[PDB]
Amino acid sequence: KFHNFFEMWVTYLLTETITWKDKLKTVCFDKWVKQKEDEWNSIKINIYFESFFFHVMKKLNKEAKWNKLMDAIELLLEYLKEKSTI
Amino acid sequence: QAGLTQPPSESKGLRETATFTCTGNSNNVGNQGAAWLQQHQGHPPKLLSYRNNNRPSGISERFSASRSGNTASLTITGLQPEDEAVYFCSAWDTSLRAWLFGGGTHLTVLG
Amino acid sequence: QVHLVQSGAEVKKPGSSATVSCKASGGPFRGYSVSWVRQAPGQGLEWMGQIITMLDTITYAQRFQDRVTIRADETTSTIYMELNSLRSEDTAIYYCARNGNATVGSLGMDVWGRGTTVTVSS
Repeated sequence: KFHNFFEMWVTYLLTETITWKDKLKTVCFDKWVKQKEDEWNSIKINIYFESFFFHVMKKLNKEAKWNKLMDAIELLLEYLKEKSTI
Repeated sequence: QAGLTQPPSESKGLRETATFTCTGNSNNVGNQGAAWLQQHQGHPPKLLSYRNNNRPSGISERFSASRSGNTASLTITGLQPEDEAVYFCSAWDTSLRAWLFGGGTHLTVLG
Repeated sequence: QVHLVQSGAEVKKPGSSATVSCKASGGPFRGYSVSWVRQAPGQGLEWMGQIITMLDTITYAQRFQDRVTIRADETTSTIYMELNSLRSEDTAIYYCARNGNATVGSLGMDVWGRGTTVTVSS
């Protein structure tokens, strides 16, 4: 199912964003963000992302980091670009 | 033991604060937290505290929860004589991948 | 505002199979993570299993690994139950409840069902 592929990609993207925000306390992040842009444009609100909460805690059981982390995919990718430039 | 151990019952008077305890291990409660549940006689248990100890909608500010590290606590200040309910602590075990419920203290007001 | 309404109680016999179904509404079906809780009369709750309705991921309890099965039906937005080996002391009121509030970002059994009190007897 292609929608299950989309939701698994977004879940993995959110988990990996949490782990990258954890890893960087401040070059591989820049190459990771572009790695999640060729994917996104190959595929091509705030409430849209809350439905992913439970499936993200399945693999990353951290309420604090998920709360700190917070069309909608372009907003998150712009946030990732802004974090990579800094 | 690896579950959530809770005292069987606690009894406090009216207009008094009630102190709770629910101790687990580094996985059940110490890892992220524990949720507290209000169950009356023959009623579905209403939640009072999330794992981060937030107040859900429909619950007043009379309740309050916290965690002293590897032990969850829930405080009820000024017991209301119609607060006869059994209170449960739940906590997602990360080693067994299970919500673990405690025994559940029974609250008897004195009046 | 997610609502959960619980099916009526059913009287079973030992060795039969029970089916508890509660439908959930109030948002997208993708963002539902309801769990099934057993409470035998006289003592406390006992978590049986849960389903996260996004990628069809069910986690069972250790003692209900080979007994209970949980599935979801996205057309009617219902969550099903099944107990293959019903035994005499498996008498309880069964609840379904999501395990968190996604708007707040916290885990907790927030909204609960009415309860399907399956009573096995003879």
